[PDB]
Amino acid sequence: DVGCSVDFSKKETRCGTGVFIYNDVEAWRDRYKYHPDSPRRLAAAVKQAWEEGICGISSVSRMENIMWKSVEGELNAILEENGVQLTVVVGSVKNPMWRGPQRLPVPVNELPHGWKAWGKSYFVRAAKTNNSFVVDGDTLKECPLEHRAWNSFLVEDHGFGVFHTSVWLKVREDYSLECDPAVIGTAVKGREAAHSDLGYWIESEKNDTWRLKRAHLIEMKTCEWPKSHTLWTDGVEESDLIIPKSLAGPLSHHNTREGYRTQVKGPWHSEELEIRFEECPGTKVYVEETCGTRGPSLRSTTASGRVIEEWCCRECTMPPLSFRAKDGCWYGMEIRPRKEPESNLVRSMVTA
Amino acid sequence: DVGCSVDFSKKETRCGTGVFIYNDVEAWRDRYKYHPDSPRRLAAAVKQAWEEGICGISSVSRMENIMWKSVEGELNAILEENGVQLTVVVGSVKNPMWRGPQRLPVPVNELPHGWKAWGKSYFVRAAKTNNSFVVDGDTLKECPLEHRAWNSFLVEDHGFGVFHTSVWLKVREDYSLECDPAVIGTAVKGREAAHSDLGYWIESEKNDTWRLKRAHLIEMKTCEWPKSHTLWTDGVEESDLIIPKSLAGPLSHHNTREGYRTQVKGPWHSEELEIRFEECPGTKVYVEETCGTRGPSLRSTTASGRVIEEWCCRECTMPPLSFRAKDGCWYGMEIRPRKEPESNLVRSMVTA
Amino acid sequence: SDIQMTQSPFTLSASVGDRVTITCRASQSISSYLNWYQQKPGKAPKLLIYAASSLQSGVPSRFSGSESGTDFTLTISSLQPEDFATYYCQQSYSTPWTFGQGTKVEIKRTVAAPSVFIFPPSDEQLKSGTASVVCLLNNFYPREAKVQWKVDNALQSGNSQESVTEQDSKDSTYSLSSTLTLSKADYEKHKVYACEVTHQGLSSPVTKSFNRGEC
Amino acid sequence: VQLQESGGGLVQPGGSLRLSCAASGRTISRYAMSWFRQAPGKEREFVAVARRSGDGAFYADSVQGRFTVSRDDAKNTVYLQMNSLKPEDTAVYYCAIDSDTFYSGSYDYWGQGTQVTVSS
Amino acid sequence: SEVQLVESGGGLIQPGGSLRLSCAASGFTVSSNYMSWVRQAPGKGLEWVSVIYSGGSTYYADSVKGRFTISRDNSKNTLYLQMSSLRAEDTAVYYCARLIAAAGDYWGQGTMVTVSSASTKGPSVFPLAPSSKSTSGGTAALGCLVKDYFPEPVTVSWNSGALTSGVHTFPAVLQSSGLYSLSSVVTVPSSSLGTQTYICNVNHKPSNTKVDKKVEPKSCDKTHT
Amino acid sequence: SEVQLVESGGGLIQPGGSLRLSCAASGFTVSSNYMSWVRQAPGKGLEWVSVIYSGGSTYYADSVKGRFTISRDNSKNTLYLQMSSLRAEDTAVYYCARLIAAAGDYWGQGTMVTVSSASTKGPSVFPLAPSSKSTSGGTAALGCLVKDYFPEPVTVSWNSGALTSGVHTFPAVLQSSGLYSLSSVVTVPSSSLGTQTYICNVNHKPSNTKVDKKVEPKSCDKTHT
Ligand SMILES: *[C@@H]1O[C@H](CO)[C@@H](O)[C@H](O)[C@H]1NC(C)=O
Repeated sequence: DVGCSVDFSKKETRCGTGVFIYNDVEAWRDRYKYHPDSPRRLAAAVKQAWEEGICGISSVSRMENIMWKSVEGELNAILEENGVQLTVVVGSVKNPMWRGPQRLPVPVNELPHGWKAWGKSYFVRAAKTNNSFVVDGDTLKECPLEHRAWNSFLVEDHGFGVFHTSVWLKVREDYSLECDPAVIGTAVKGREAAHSDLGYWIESEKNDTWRLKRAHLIEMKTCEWPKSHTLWTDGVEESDLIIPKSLAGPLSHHNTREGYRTQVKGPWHSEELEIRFEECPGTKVYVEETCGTRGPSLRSTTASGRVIEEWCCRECTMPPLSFRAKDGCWYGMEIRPRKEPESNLVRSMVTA
Repeated sequence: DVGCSVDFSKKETRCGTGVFIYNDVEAWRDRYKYHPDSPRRLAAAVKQAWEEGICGISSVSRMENIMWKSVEGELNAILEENGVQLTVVVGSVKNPMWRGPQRLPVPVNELPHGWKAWGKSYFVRAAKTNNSFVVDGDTLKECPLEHRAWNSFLVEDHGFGVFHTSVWLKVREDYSLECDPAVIGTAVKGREAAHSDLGYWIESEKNDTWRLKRAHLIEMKTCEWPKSHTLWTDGVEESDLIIPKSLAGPLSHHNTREGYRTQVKGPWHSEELEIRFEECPGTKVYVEETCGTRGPSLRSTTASGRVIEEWCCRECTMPPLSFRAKDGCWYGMEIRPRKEPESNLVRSMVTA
Repeated sequence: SDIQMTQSPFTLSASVGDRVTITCRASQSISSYLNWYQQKPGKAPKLLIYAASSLQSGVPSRFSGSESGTDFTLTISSLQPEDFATYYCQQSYSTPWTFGQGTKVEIKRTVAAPSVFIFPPSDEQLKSGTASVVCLLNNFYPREAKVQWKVDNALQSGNSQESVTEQDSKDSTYSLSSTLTLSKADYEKHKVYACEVTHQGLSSPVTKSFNRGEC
Repeated sequence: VQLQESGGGLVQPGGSLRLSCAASGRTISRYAMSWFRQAPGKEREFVAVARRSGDGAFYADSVQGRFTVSRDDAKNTVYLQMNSLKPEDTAVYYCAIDSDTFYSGSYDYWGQGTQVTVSS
Repeated sequence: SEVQLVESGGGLIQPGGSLRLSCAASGFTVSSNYMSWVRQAPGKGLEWVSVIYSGGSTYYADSVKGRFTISRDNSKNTLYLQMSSLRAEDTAVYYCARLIAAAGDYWGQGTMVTVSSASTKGPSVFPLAPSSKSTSGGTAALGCLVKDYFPEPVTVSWNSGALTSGVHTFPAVLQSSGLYSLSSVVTVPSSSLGTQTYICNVNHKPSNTKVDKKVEPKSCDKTHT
Repeated sequence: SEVQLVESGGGLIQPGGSLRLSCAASGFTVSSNYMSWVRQAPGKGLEWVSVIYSGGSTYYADSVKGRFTISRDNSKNTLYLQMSSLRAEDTAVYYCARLIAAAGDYWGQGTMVTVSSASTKGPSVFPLAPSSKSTSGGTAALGCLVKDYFPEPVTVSWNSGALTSGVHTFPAVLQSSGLYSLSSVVTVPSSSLGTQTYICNVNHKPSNTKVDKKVEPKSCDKTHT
């Protein structure tokens, strides 16, 4: 109900009751401890699904990877009691992440023998069985990508009295594609607004008209952004959207900036990504008529340590459209090197 | 941005960065000081309006009238010092409200005098004359409705909310019909969502594909609801919105209900009104086929003071729509008496 | 536009027990969101392969499909007499969702020259002040018929209208009819009404038995 | 530009022969080709047509199941593989080059022809 | 019960009007799945009109965006569609396609929608006889031509359907004037030209109009000129 | 600079095409004030197309539902509108209007948009004859007629402009065939019928066609009957 609400801008104390939006991306690791609903049923579901030819599962966000790594071998211990000749493995995430054509079913009955829910199962770690099951990772050679499910878990409830929130997740009963909304949120106040998610932070300001100010990214999802949690959903050109529609971008007039278009060849291969409208460290940008056309993004720093001190583009509004990542600094697609061929420059990975 | 919170029913608590809202409807108009620009400059404003032929001013909300009532006599003191025969008279507001076809001008010069208006050592006094610059009220005789300006101010700062409470207001420089977004707010989270302002509060629930849950109203504002501070602004029909666009109703699929249409002929004469989906005491509603038509809203209590029991309607869905205010209980337009279609009941006049 | 869906070739011929392959290509990598639709004339379409790799329960598993980067294929191990229908390529990745141009499978049978006829207008039509000279072709194969008119060097340019029939159950050939209309005033301005025909199986025009003003 | 046929000869019934044709001043890789024969005292008649590489080819009823056609764009030559000859085949044979599209059904140049005979 | 799908609401409307379309269903629930409309133009392939999510979202194709409206009544498990500003080019057959790209699809019988300002007419029947330098065949090249009739259908039979061998009819084509045309042939060896009776029967069900025409090996007439 | 509005970009296009039109501004800033497009049908009342708020909200009329789109530029103070899926009935005169009911309005000159499914050709001229049972008036009723010409403009003159008294030129009328037609008439006492020469000049600049047709009081010829 009540909140501290210390306004840094004018040092104001302010109290009442209403709705609260929190920035939780910066500290994702320690806020969660997931678990299925009665793993006795999850084991049966995974066993039944494998019989239909499904090979593995591709994660949708780092949260699911953390959950799978946490449960890890515990599944084999329970499976052993029923004599299941199957083994499950857990991999690792990579940027970006693709979809999964298939989906998981829901069992009609649970295991016939075995009444274990939770407990002593921490004291077992077995070896391979006659069959193998894989999840994420560098396992492109085991089974093709077209044999795995994707985005099949719902969020029944969020938040609990442990601080390792015992969020209950289970398989969806229906067929759907949109990103899970139970954790999404957004709000607007005065001359500021932001759309929030577990791994997304987008800020908008009103200087002149609604536009982009800053954004923080930890992962690239590929699920449709729910429209019913968006601001100003009127018709807008898909080109102008800075965040591509494919990368779970919001469908809002806020999500745009005049003079720039969709960025489908951005450095999505980077582990961590932040979008800021400031030039790369020590570099500079200009708007020029005779510059090159749209093309793959170029890193401002060469693999040999050489930096590029010239850039240009025609329709851009000066000076930056910059990306920030652990590996260095990049630029938007519209920007091109002024007097350097792309052959002698570190071309950004083209995942478009 | 930095604050704390405690969940309504859950035990979750924290103090982290984010964006927060609280209701400001039932606080009943906290005692703010309201610096309408420098009163020295504002004195030159009304001079041109009266000189050009503006006689009266209508109100847009129950906040401008309070500012006028706060400043009052000091305005007459300025003209008394400068020697101009004019004054102001203030009434009370009645609902519904009506818009005006005029707007105030912007002076380019300051009144030549030693400003003794604001910060002076008390001693503010004046007398009454016949040159009445009536604001608000039923005094149409001195100034007809079509000669009154409306919504000719603009917010500049909402700070000092702790101790000084001096929201800065200044006359706008350009013509427009939209409201002032500087105080408007709206947010959504998970299974709940609500739109709020200084005089409205609407709650929408995620029970099944969104539907109106409950709302609170204190003044029947008729300003133009902004589109840049609302969710899901496309894919709706104006015939379904519970609050018609003329009444500043938000344009959103959230702002609707299944089995009901607009309520342009509702009981908009009360002072404070709350929308609740529940049968009024004693009374009940039956969904039948042989009911009447979409007539003007009818009061739930006869003029003699006794309640009317039986009603009917076709497109309704339990619970029925209802309006509740101090005067009593009112039902929806689609809901008419069942057995007797007689008009021997208190009825609301045509509104549009 | 976002996604374009292309099918090639347009049509192919085979016989009973032969192996036939159909290909479908996209403009960019869109994963394996793709399905094929089979359509029988006079009946509602149907879905046979879903997710580009799996077949629904039903007719025995003589259908196959695969993917390699950006190309797709559908193959029949052995054709059966009930497999002659139309097939479609469709994708459901990003809006707007498109469809393929389709492909047809038909029984294979051996070239035949057309029969070139011209049936006239009559008095019942000549009274109205407008006449139509119709060039008729019949029992020809393959589908390569062309029609032209060279009345006293006056080459026509996109004025006539044409139509085509079905392969017929038994004869297994095609027929064609070309029509052009003009007023009576221009009907008698010329005395030669010959429709020129070019077919891949022939080399030159032909001569027949009917004419205007010389019956 | 010119077209020249070759491969004529004599053989007993049931024999097999190979013919060829070529031209100059044009590239055959961009065009299809057709084959025709002229029966004794008869006008030119259809034999076979071959289309662009991988598009397919068509054979006449009189030759279906007997002969075959292939292209050699590298040297600008087209072969016709001929088997199981019976004396009825005795006729002159020609090679032709197709226009831009199969929709044309017309040719710009014609070959000189060659003689093929068979008897028991 | 088992799944059943039935469209309705089709008919003949004037240009510029509006109409509603519905697609009822039984068994499964329309609220929790994805539904879309598919139309097939005359003699062309399929085409996708619109899609509605189970969550209430909708998206429209370029050809129809800003003209249609779709909603579903979940109380009785029914789906409704609305269209405005109709035109001739929109004539086609529409299906409420259960376009589920993973599990499967159930399709209904469809419904026919027509837009045209034309307005029931009888056919006309004419005989023919060629000879000189423009038409050939070497056999009995006789037939009855049916023209200027509207709307469909029309049944054509020869000698009350007493013969079938060597009898076939050309498919019809709609002239720009708004009327149909076709042809029929009863070709036979020339030996049976003057020793048999030929009659072509034309039936126009919409107006109960029936016409007959006797075909003979008629020759040219040397009328005074 | 002064306050003016200028239009540009009008022309001709076949049905189904698209075009871009601009509304430049001078002096004031288009961003601050409101804007709206207004079109005038030929010989009909004005119509309202769409409006754009200074805050960035737009509304479109039912006629252009889902076919138009308007955008504004801040760098050079210019306004743009896009049209898609044109049709013949859309032909009209377009111009942006400052529909502000507070201080006044500035309206641009405007430009025409034409939609035609057929096309350049010269006119024709023929003489006229009075008598029998349909026509009367008892005075010189001899003049020139022009028909089947396209496109505009054209002009009609008599005696190379030497004759001005009693000159009439009826407005051009568009037939269903997409061709223009007009008429020019003049009257004089019947006494001076055969004592003077009448000549009408017809000019069609788009086809560079000049046609002259001498007119005389022709009497009915007694040719063979
Ligand atoms: C706000 O927008 C104006 C108008 O484009 C621009 O000049 C200015 O730099 C922006 N920022 C601030 C802080 O005013």
